[PDB]
Amino acid sequence: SHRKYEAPRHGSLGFLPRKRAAKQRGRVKSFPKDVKSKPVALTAFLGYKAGMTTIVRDLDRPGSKMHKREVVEAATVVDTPPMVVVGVVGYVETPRGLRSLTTVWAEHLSEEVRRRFYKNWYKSKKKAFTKYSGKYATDAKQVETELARIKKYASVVRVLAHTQIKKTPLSQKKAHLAEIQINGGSVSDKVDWAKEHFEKEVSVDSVFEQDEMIDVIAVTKGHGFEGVTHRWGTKKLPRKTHRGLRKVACIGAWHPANVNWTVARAGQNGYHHRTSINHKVYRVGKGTDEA
Amino acid sequence: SRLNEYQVIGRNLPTESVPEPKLFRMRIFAPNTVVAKSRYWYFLQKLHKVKKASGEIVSVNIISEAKPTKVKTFGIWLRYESRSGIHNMYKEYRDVTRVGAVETMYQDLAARHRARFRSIHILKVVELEKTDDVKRQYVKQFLTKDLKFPLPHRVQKSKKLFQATAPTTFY
Amino acid sequence: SSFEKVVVIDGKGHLLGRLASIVSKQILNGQKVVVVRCEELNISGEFFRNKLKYHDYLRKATRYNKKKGPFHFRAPSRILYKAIRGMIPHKTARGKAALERLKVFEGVPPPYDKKKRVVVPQALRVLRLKPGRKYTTVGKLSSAVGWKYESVVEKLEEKRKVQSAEYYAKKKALTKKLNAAKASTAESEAAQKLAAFGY
Amino acid sequence: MKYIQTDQILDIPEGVTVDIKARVVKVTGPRGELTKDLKHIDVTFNKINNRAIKITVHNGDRKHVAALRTVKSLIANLITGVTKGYKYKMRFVYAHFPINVNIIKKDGQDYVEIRNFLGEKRVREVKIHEGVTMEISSTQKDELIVSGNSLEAVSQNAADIQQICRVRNKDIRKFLDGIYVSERGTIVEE
Amino acid sequence: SSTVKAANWRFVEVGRVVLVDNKELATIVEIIDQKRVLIDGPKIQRQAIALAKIVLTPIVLPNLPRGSRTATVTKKWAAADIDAKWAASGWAKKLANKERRSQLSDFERFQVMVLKKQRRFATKKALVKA
Amino acid sequence: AESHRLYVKGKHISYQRSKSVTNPNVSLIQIEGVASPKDAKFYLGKRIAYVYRAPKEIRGSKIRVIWGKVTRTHGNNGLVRANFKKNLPPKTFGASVRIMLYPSNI
RNA sequence: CAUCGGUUUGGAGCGGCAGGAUAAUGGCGGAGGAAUGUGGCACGGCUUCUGCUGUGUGUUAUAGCCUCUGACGAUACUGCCA
RNA sequence: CGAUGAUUUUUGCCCUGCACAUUUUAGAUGGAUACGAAUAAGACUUUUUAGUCGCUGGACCAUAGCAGGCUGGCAACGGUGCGCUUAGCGGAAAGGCUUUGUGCGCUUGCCGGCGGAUAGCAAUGUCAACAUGCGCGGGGAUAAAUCCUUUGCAUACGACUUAG
Repeated sequence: SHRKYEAPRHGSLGFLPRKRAAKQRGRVKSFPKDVKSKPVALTAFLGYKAGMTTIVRDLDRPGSKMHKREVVEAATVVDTPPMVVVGVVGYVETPRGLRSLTTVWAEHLSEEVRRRFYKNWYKSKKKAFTKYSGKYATDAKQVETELARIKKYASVVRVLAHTQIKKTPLSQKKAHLAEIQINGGSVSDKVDWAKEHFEKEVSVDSVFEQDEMIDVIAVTKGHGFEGVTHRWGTKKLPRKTHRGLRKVACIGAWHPANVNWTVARAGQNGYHHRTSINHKVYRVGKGTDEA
Repeated sequence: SRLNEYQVIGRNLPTESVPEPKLFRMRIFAPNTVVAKSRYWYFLQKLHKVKKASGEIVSVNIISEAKPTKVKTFGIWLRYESRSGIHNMYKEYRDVTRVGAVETMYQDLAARHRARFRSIHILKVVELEKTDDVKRQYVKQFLTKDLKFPLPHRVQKSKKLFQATAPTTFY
Repeated sequence: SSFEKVVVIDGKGHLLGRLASIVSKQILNGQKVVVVRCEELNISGEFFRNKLKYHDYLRKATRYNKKKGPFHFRAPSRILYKAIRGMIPHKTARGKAALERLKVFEGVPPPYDKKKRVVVPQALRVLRLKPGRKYTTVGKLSSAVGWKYESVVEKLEEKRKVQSAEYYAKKKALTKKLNAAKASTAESEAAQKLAAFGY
Repeated sequence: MKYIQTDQILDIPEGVTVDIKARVVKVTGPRGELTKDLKHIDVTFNKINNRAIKITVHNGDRKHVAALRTVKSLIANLITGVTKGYKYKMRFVYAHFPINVNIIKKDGQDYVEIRNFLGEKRVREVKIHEGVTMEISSTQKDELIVSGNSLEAVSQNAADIQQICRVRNKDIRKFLDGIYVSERGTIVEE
Repeated sequence: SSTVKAANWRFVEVGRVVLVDNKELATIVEIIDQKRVLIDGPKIQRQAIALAKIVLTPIVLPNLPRGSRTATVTKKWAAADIDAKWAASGWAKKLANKERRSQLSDFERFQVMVLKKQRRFATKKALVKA
Repeated sequence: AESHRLYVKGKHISYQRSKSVTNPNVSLIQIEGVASPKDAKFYLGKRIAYVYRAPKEIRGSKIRVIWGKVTRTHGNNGLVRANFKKNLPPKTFGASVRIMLYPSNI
């Protein structure tokens, strides 16, 4: 028999499985499409969500009841110390997708980024990137050979940059290291820009402008194991139900003789990878600004 | 089938009343002489008060083609049974032998009308001597003067499964 | 006919099912087969009809768990592989070993770009289809059903064709001088004797 | 019936040089050159002389034979498009709101812009195919001239202009407004 | 000019020479149907055959009347000397070479190998300087 | 001198079988270069050797042979039926055999 | 491996004989006739008439065909060979 | 599936030149012998008229030597293998394709001399590539992870983010 009355689903099937994110750092699934005409610039940045605050703003929207009127809005603060460029990766387009052909590193890597490659830094000899550091023996011909390979073969050039986490109030000492795609210019232009930026800092003022619309990639707040009532927002059962009421009453018909993937079940809630689009940049503030 | 044209001659069994019964002849297109005599009785009983028991087969002879190596146009008058009723058609065929035009006809009625050998009666097979005697356009187009035509897109059958060179269809 | 170590089939201009059946019988009999240029295969019938057939294929999936269902691969090589696997007892160890003998690719990747590619006349579209019949290219169907790498494959294919054209120009230049040299050594005692033997 | 042979006789005027290779027709005449690909039809061409070409189908059934006179007509259209031209004359039809048609050029591509069709605020843009010339008449009011060599492109542009002005949700027997092809002829009078 | 590329087909007509069984020569004396012809020749029985069983050759027996009988076919075949024209083509030469190769023995194959070695020596010597 | 082969290459194709039941006593052999029953009738009565390797040494050799002979042709495509002293194991479906040139009648 | 005996599957198997319309055809000779009319002839459009070609005429000419037939001579097909 | 960092002061590890021996083979037993495209079309020449080629790979290359030995001469200054060695190209899974000079061989292009027997009238009559192990030689480098305590951006427990 059909449902007596119609009702939409509880939850979206496009966000399955509702599992924990593989990493705490949200990875950029898709980078903006490359436009050769545009100047060479970065497409992403890493910051730290500090907290939320309130602003007051003069609304500019003709035809609205709040035109030329003040509106109180919630704002979010992302602490963004400049990122340090340490590497460059070339990607060759293949009939099976993009394939990383070559990775070139800067001569010197800071301690906070070399800690990224260690699980027990205090017990180690800190041998990471020492032979590679010697690969710069006053001529570094291997480095320019690999960069020539990247120029000749790569179709997508990305930069390896890490946050300066010591400038944040966080107690973590490991830096966060990520690939940020370089858009604009030819592959040679991208490689030259990446090489000239080795061991250098890049500020948000060069990447994001004021009034820009940007997307946020992050892993959401975790809640642990969660019942169907709060995980999916299903209707609570009546008060007089035996064995509890925070359940889904019917988890399927007799046939198919299986539980469908579309039925709400208890499980892990939150700590999911989310991409949220169209967030407006109200301010790009400077650390050197005391106001 | 692989047919032959037979002369079958039969008559009613002689009786004290009728001591010299009339002799009846037919031309039968049958694969062999066993079907030839069987088909002969099948048509006398459609036309005369006689049976295989009350009759007698007098002669069964093959009628060979007079000119097996001359191209002729045969007009065939038929009577076949369809899924709904009984119809008469007249069709024309080009071949060298009289049997071969009948063999083509049986293949043609099977292909175009789903008519089986049991459902077909051949009323008459006639040689069209004059070009004016030909009525069907699908055989007159081969009676035009200085007829020439190529055979485009020749397909060659291979002995090996794999061929190391690119195929071609010239001819 | 001859037991070859590896047979490399240029898949251009071949019909999917007939090539699939021939290749299935080949690999079941212990022959190693590599099919290249699977995006150039052909299927009889118009493009829309085959697209509808593939959409009928896509509609079939396991109801209770879409992850357990049939896996609808969009790549042309995988379409050829599905056709071939349908003609192999793939749930036995013998069929598993037979399918281990098969490779299918889009384009002509290394090292097969410098090897000899053969055709199968029993499955060639130009030799099998009636000249007026409509047909579909597996690459276009794959693009229509979700395959993403058609442009990459065509770019790499034109690069490989440039390389092979240079190779063939060199080979034709070399062969031309050899034919001239053998003509100089013709009408000699060895040449005259060889002709009387059929060589 | 698999007709044994079917023939058509293409006639070439004096100033036109047809040139066919592997079923690719390349017609060159005083007004320029046009090309048509006919690889989807199995026909053979034989040059009777400089002014007559035979188009032949061997052993063709009803549809394959039907595909022959269409080939002849298409090549004849190519011939007459490079020697006499093609011109479609459209008239603007409106009851209350005049249709304002302009020939604009945006982003380096020509467009036909239609405004105030039935008083709608929507602006209609029709892309102009390469080789096709659109013109606002001086001799006639509310008339647009679509000229070119390729009859296919000229007629397709005229059809696009006619189709983009379709009346919706109204009795079209009463609301006869639109842009319709009034005349189909050649650029060169005959 | 027009410069129209025309087909180089072989036509089925009276006098067209054909190969039957890949061994004998014959000529088409009359066209029966689209798929069938009547063939005759000095060394082959006058018969009605399918065009799929025969292969058209680039040789045509000129001025042969339609429906010509065996005597006239033989007379005109001898007059035009079809056999010498056939033997002078590379097709017949390849067929004869294949037959001759098939009629070789092991000793003859060894001799062919030795002679091929000698001719290869001479050819490489000529090639290094040319 | 590069080639020392005195046998014809063959392949073990299958057992004699209907759709559902197999007869291991008869093996079907594909001979290289044979595509017609006329060609395959040359090899009738010739000896067949299946040569394989085994873990244990037998008189210093790790190579063992199963002997057989061609008995009749199979089908229309030049396959032959072979009778071996010990039936060829099913694991050899697709393996190569040796069609020896004796008992000669040339 | 050879030979034997029994069963059996074959060969591009070979030869001999018989029958049929004592095959029908075909080749040869004779008689007659016609057209999808060869040559020729008469009008033509493109060719220094460059398998030129079309339309008419009529009956083997610078091709031939069809029907009837007279004496031969084969083969096909089906049987048999102790 | 890819790229990248570091890879045990242990008698352990990596690379490489040999040599010996082992387990395995979905199954070497001369060579996987490379344009592309069309097919009612291709490729040559004269000319764009026409002629010729294909009508299958029964092809081409390689193939003679105790499973290929030991020796000699002649003719050419070639061919081929191995070894260093020069340069270029190849990123789709490039891991291969050409190339420079040079040394050692062999050369069946031709002519010779010596040797093979007995495995007995057949018995696969044992000759291949991959890998591992072990003895040397030549170089080369000198780590991490987990438990534990801590953390709460996490969390039923594992796991996770941290710090030591």
